[PDB]
Amino acid sequence: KPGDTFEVELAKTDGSLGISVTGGVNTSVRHGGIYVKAIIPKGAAESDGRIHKGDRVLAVNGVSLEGATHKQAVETLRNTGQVVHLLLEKGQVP
Repeated sequence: KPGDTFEVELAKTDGSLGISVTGGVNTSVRHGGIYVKAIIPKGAAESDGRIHKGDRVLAVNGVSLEGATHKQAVETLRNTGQVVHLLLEKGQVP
């Protein structure tokens, strides 16, 4: 089955996470959520590997990302501190 959850208790590697996330509700995509587009080589999140491209994000540091737009999640991740507490899910579609 798809759809295994993880809490990602991630610390940055000198100011980098390493995630390119996209999506939202109001834009082109019907699906209504924030998704991983790509994983930035030599990132924190990148090398961790609980996060990987094509996953679905649930929450950022408490904040439920469902209903948030493309900008919001990006700005949210940008405005993260040292230790970053994510929640995400291992795939919708295989």
